[PDB]
Amino acid sequence: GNHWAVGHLM
Repeated sequence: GNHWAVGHLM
C-alpha cells in the first residue's frame, strides 16, 4: 500500500 511500516510501530 502506501505505508505498512506504520502498522508495525503504530
